[PDB]
Amino acid sequence: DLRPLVPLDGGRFATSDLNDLYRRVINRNNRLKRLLDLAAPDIIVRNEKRMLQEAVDALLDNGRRGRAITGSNKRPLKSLADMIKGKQGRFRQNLLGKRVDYSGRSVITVGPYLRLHQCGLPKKMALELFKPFIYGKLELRGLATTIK
Amino acid sequence: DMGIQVMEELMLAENTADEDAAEAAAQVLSSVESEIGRTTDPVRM
Amino acid sequence: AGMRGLMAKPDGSIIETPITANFREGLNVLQYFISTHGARKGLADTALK
Amino acid sequence: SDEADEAYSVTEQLTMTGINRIRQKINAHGIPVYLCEACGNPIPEARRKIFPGVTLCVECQAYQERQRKHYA
Amino acid sequence: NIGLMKAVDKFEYRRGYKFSTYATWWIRQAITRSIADQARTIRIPVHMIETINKLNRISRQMLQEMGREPTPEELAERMLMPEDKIRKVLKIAKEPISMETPIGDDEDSHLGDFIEDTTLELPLDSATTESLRAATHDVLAGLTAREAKVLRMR
Amino acid sequence: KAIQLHPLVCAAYNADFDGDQMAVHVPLTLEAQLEARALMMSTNNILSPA
Amino acid sequence: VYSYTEKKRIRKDFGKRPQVLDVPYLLSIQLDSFQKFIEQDPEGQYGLEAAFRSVFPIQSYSGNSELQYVSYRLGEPVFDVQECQIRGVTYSAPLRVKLRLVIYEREAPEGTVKDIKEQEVYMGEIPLMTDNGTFVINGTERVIVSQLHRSPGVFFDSDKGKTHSSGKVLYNARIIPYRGSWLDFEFDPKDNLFVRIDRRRKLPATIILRALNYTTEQILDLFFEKVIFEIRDNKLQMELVPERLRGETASFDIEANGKVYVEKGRRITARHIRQLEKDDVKLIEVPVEYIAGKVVAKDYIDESTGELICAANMELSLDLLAKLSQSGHKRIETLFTNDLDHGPYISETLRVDPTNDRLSALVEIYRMMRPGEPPTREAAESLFENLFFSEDRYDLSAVGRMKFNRSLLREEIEGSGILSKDDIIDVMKKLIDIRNGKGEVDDIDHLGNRRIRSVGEMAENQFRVGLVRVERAVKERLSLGDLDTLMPQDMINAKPISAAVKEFFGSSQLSQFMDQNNPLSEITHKRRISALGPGGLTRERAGFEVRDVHPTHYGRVCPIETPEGPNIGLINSLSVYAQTNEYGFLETPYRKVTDGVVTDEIHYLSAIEEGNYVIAQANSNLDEEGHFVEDLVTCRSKGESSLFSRDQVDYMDVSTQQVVSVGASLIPFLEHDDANRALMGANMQRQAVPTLRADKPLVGTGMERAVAVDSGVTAVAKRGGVVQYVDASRIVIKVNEDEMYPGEAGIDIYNLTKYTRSNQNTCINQMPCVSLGEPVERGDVLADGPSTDLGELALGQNMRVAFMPWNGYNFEDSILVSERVVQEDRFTTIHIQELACVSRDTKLGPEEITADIPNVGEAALSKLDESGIVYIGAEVTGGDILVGKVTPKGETQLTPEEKLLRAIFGEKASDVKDSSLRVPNGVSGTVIDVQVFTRDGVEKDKRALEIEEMQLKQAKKDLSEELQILEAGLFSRIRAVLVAGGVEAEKLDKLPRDRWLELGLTDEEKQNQLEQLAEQYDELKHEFEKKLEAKRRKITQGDDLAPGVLKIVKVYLAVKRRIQPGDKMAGRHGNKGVISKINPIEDMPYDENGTPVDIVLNPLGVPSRMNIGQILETHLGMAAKGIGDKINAMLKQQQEVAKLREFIQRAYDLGADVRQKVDLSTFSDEEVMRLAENLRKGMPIATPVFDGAKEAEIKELLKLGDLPTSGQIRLYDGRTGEQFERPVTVGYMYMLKLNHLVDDKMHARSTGSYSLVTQQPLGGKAQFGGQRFGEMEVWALEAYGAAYTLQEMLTVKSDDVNGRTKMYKNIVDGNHQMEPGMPESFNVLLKEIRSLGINIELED
Ligand SMILES: [Mg+2]
Ligand SMILES: [Zn+2]
Repeated sequence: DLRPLVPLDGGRFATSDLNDLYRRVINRNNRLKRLLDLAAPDIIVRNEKRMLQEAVDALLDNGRRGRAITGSNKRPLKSLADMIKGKQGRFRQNLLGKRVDYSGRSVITVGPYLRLHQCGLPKKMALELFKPFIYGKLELRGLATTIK
Repeated sequence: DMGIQVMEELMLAENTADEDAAEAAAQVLSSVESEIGRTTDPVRM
Repeated sequence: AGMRGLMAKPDGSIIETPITANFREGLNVLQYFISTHGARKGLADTALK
Repeated sequence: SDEADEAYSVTEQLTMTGINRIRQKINAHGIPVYLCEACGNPIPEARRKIFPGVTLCVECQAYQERQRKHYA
Repeated sequence: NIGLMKAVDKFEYRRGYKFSTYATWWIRQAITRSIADQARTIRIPVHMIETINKLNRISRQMLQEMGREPTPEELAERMLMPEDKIRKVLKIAKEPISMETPIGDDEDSHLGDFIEDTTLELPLDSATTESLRAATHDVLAGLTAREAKVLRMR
Repeated sequence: KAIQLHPLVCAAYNADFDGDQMAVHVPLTLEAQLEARALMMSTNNILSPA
Repeated sequence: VYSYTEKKRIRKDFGKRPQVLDVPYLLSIQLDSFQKFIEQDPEGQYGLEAAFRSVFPIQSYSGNSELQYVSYRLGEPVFDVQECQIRGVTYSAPLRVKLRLVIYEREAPEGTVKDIKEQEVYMGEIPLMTDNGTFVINGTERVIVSQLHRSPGVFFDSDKGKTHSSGKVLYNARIIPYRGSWLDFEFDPKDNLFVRIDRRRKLPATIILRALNYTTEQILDLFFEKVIFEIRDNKLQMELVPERLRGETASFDIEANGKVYVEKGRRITARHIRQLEKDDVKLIEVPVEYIAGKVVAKDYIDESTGELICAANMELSLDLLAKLSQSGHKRIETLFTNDLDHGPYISETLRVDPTNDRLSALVEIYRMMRPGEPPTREAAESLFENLFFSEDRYDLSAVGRMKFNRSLLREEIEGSGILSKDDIIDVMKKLIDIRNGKGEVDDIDHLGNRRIRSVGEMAENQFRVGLVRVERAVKERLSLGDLDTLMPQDMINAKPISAAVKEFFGSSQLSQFMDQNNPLSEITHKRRISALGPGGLTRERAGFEVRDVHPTHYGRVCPIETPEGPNIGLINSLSVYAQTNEYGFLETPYRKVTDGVVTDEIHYLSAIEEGNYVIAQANSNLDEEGHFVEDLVTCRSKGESSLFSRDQVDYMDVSTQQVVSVGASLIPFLEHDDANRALMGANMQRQAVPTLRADKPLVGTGMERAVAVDSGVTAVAKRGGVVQYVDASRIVIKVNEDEMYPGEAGIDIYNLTKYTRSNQNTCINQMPCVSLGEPVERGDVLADGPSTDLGELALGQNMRVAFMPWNGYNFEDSILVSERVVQEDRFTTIHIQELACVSRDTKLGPEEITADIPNVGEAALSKLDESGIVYIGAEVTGGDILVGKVTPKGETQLTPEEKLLRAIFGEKASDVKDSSLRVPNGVSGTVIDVQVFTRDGVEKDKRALEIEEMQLKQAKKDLSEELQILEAGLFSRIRAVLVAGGVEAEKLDKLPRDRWLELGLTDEEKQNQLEQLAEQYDELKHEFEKKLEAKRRKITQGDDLAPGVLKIVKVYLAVKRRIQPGDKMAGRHGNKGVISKINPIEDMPYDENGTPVDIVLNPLGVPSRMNIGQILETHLGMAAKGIGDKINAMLKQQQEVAKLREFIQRAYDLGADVRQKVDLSTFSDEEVMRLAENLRKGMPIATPVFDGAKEAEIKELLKLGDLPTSGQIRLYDGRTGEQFERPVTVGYMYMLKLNHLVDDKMHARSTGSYSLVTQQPLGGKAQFGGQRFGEMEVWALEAYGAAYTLQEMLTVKSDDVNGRTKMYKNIVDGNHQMEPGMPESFNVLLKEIRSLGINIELED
């Protein structure tokens, strides 16, 4: 569920690139096991070990040893290191500033009649921000039997 | 990767590095000046 | 009310033909086109700032 | 305020400093030389009367102006 | 290479056949095999890949001939399938789009940010279950230990 | 459907009314809704910290 | 000189410059460009013919199977434009190529033609351009914005400043060809020319001169001059030149014949040169020490034993001077150099040239180009001769070769396409002289360096790309010599070509959604000039030379109309009169000025040739014969304008709108606005959403009509005639018989577009502005679309604004709008959303659109019909069910006590989940439409046939109405033919009408015409027959949906937004402001007459934001409505057409010498009452941009009404009834309503959806996701000590999955307190770090 493969509209799934990278590591690892248990010509075994090493490094930090691979749609597959680092990474963009509930947004106008501690909040924008408090206060005052 | 940063053409942002990786990349450069047969990628090796 | 004085090209190159008009009276085509230079430089600069 | 309202201050600073450096380039004081500091010839009365405190003849000024035009 | 070792242990001089034409037989076999096996995240078996390939090969043909485009009616015509498994085949062939697709938005957003969550129960629907637990504990308290115990147990 | 924002605060926000928008949040808990009352309130903040 | 439907509402035109050149077709760029593209002209003109001539024929690599190109054709579209808009498919035209494949069965002689295969293969569908220069690519309407990219040619840039940190400007030239390798000549901080072929190492600059077989001697003869020394009895006298010794320092005492001119140290005067010419001194005697430092010009050798005494580029010295005098040499030629003007650069660059002869030059070039390879004579000479000098590889195209010749001041406009040694040498010469001061570098933001592409050129380029891919693949196929068994169909594909042109028109940075909330948005987004996308710079790279406006923009690109913000100066927009050259450059017209008279013949000058001539100014009087009236006239010669002699100018400008775009021409009083204010004004005007009913500007600039007609929203006449039948849906035009073709009688018929959603969901619909039996003329407006009134662009409404504070309700830039403005519905807008309900096929089972929905009241299904979908016309509010749909869901595994609550009340658990399509929250509009698509071979429900039956009935009933129209017209023409010669008077009309096609007449050519009419009628019958058949077969076909879905139900909703506080309104002068109150009418500041102002605007926005245009337009609008109030009073207290005509004639002259000569005596008495009715609400007033009405004209027009000359009125408070001190400006100002509507900006959320991977608030209601509490806000809350606010703002309200559902309980339980826990962002980060090799753990 951190590298998920999710059903979209139309049956065409959606996957994070980590599945591609884990798959490329796993195929190459299984093939190295195969070739090792065939007594294969050791130059081919060298190539398999080298490719598996490159795959593990694309998995850990792509574009850090050679050129980013690849991706399947002609764009550099992002790896775990890319999942942490970068301006659009994880330490920065959902770790320090994230999306927030109980919040709205509207065009501000002036309204010079207000006292300096208060601001006009639309009724429609306030009935959505305080729905928990309103449900609680309704169920408390007995005006409504239950939360439903 | 050591810094300076390369471009193609008030350039005051920051340095980011370093006294540890500076001489590291400088050492790698001095060595790679003699790296003759050093493709260093799988498909060509 | 007064005059608009001397415009300036974006790289600081002050134009010698000065807009001797204000917005109350007209601005003919050439003076306006001269002023658009510094206008767009200022606009683009506050598009970065 | 609006993007057209700080752009004004930008353009204002720009033309102001431009005119400032250019009318500082002019010379208003008086130190009558009566002879160029490059070619030694007497700076004529006319040229030395237009710009008080001129320090070079006409042609030496043209030469140095061109040289600085290339920024060298 | 693995198929080549395979063919080298199965190459025969007794037919007097040159090595390349037969080892390349085995090699094309094994390479197409591994392509059909491990080239797609959601593994469709090899026969499904062959079927989508023959569908595609009869699709380019039916396009260049019929002008407009293939269709499941047309393809079930030209091919020998029942007009519905061809439907599911052409549903199957498409690749999962990457969840890091750069979306056409302002924040440099990606396709992985808009994939909502269909398993979570909304906190109005957990506070509409704890309220129900409290209500049933009340309404069961209004009852003998016979009914209360037997209903909590049943 | 438009927040009416007190005129004097607009120098604080650096905000005029040419179409600008603002975000509203609700300080939920007790300790968080005495901080909007005691620290982040509009009347306690009339001096610029600079 | 006004047509019949042109004295309806005549606009009193101020403006004194007569118009020499009427505004061209505004959409000319797009339309004629694609007409260039999809065109059959078999020559060198670009298009598809060019692409196929380029890529074909194809041949095998001596296998000789030639697949050659024969011809091609554009297959007609299978869907109409509107059906392509509806059914969600692009609007293409199949592209058939009659291809031919000759099998070269080669034995002899030299591969004769053996057998041939001709076949017509299909390769992609190319999208087509509609009548309005726009594409329909997926049902959406798109526009391919023209691109402005640099051109092939040679460019000299300096790279001043930051380079080298010594201050020294550098100077580099670049030859950038259309196709091949670049070629750079770069100076360097030590002055010596270099070379750099593409981006390789910088070889010296003499190496290429040597590669051209130039030895050192003629090289130094090329780049330098010559100083001559000879022993004329005194030790190598100098051969002196007068001019060359200017501005020098006296290296010695230059004297002659006893005449002492130059004393050494005494710097040279200009008097010195004047005297040296006044005496004519050429041979002089000099010190022998002067020749020491100079440089020889040719290799001086001796003849004793071939002694190489000195070679060229070898500086002399007194020892070598002795060696030169001893061997008896008289000639001593040296490079005349000097550090001011004749700088030594070739000399030093030879002294640093490590090469000496040609072949070493080639070998060093080779080691540069393809290193590692051991070079040789043959390979090196071949590499050089195939670098730039072989048509196979290099191509200076006609654009590039024109630029190249024109850039070096050549007169040949077209030469070779490959570089010559002459060309390269001349580039280096011009570069050295740009280093010398002779000339200065070009500004690469020039409009003479950047040429313009368009949709008819970029599409063709993508087609060439697809063609080259398919040609390589066809070579691959043909190389395997299969057999004669195949014609050129299986070797050719369509996925490549179709895919290339598709990925151009569908996903590109230049193929954008067309803006549609205006005639202005459409017509000014089809005229954009972007510098982004393919082949041009980008917002990332650029840049500040490109953002700016060069002097060459005058008449070519609007300097005031550009999208400000991120990409400003990157999306410049075309001007009004700007065409494109034959080469792609932007031309603007100038009236040729002969000897002294401005000839009325206009020349379209490009941006490169425009700097040579003295182009005059449009604000220039003329002595009624083309004669300038002033002594010296203001022109602009090379960028800088100035006063030039009257008999010196070569051109005059056409008009004064020649420099402002179409957008910035609709701004009254542009002359008086600060330029950034007009920029913001044009941009905001480009967003004025249409209103319920249109309203002409009370103050215009005359350009509204051109902009509205040139756009496509208006429905305008193809031929004049009489309007035979009007209707809300259609107009019918009995054509004037003169404009009627010989056969096929016919009468035109225009089916207007009623309500339909723009790209912005705003409403599109057309109203007939002509009444039954009204004479139309050709090129006239019959239907005024959205935002146009009688064919005049009308984005806003003229509201009575008073410039005054009023209690803070317009504080920063708010607008205080009265309640009569929302009462009278003069800013209500109609907005047409489209919702859709798709019934896909989930694994658990296909979904259904049944109206049996689980857990819903019997009021919720009141509006749905039997099959589930909503009724048409059902008024809806937020939450109502538009399309009841239920999905398969089984099982669910219900919990405990919910179990007991279903076992008690026995209400079963339904095996279906509710997922019906319901109206959004807040939206409230009638359902004006419902469209149901189905998968092919899926049972249409009861209500998908109530649409197709009605649709077939409508189609056949419309093609019946149209055939009755056409047959009525044909029978009318037949009867007219029988007016004489076969005239049956009164029972011909009684006879059977079918017994008219062959009636008895004098069988002259009249009977020929009648046989024409009869055969036309029968062809019309059959045409309507097959029209109805094809329409039926298209209506009754299974639509093709994307895979997985069965039926899509679309429901089009028509909400009516009303203006309210929060919404953003704006004048045209960039005075924006959100309307921040709706005042009762009795509070509005009214005047002594009693009338309330409608809008109240802050006065303080005029001085700071220097836009006097807005108050000037307040005054002129007050004048224009005052001239309308008098007309209205005269029209209600009926006087007669005489006195009303008198006043209108007064008000219509009313100015200085203006070209609006209108006289109300050529007007029929009832032609003056239509006019007098349409001037009842105020007369329009034209005011061309820099040719407007001057303030005296405004005051005079005020005095003609009965308003105060000061433009100011005393006004009383609406509330206290007292009089405002200091009278206020009150006038009618044209106010637009931008679609920054508050009904879209306002949203809010408490608990909604959450993302799946990063469990944060997601939303997706557009947008139910919460607000982004970014990083600066975290710092803002760390600044206060608000730790609890921050903590809940980043754990309980955002991320922590247990704490949030646990706190939603606590909020409801009356307990405001949280247990925060740990954010799933941090849990994910721990899992990812730990999923590396890093063990990261949490120490307890
Ligand atoms: Mg603002
Ligand atoms: Zn001097």
